[PDB]
Amino acid sequence: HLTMPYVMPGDGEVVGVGEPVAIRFDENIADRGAAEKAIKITTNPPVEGAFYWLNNREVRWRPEHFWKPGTAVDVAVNTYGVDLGEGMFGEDNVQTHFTIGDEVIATADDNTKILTVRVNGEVVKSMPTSMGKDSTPTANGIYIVGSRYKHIIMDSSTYGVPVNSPNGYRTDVDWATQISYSGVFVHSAPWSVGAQGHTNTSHGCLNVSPSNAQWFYDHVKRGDIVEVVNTVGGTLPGIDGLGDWNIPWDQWRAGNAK
Repeated sequence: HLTMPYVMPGDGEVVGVGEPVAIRFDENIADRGAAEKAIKITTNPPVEGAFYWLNNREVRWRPEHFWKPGTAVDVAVNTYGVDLGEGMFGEDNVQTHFTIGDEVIATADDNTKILTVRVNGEVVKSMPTSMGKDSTPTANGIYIVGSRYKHIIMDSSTYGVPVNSPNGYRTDVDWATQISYSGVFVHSAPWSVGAQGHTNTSHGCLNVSPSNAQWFYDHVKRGDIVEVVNTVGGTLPGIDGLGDWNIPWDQWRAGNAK
């Protein structure tokens, strides 16, 4: 009858200007209202924010606009003794403190096939890219940078596409930075260096050169932003997991506490 909340980002972490507060419970939350009420978020400098639920176990909090660099955020999840619906109570209280680093926004424009990385508004890298081919396009929208891996395999069956099927793959990649839960990454793609900056050839991933992918791995952090524009795809869903900013503020603010 007890649920434990888990908070992200981590205590003491430095994250980019797109990082939402995430509170995930290990059980379904029958009373979203009570859960929201038990969560106290303080910012310095102070900024307005609001809760939106991604699913029945995880709520997000963010401002209307990207964080200001240098902002300190304090999260207190006070669920001990709170009925979070239908006799489910907090196992414990949780606190986290984190801070916002530099503004890092990397824009991938399908018209130019360049991923340009801007730090506090200035261009620091211009990276030729090859994005999703027309039949398997990269969605447009604002993606929040998640985890990074020096080497992993991306396997399409994770996303319900069989490896043996036309859009299927089971691909070893170096220097992979995850930017959607739907399985978009920025990663090293020696195999598309010819096409980078010219033609889209991937299943959705942002292919860049090995040196550029390594740079991105080394310099871009959780919470930084990749914005994709002008592709033939749709828009990354607001409830992707890293797609929070694609929900307009009016709708986000209104919430879904129901």
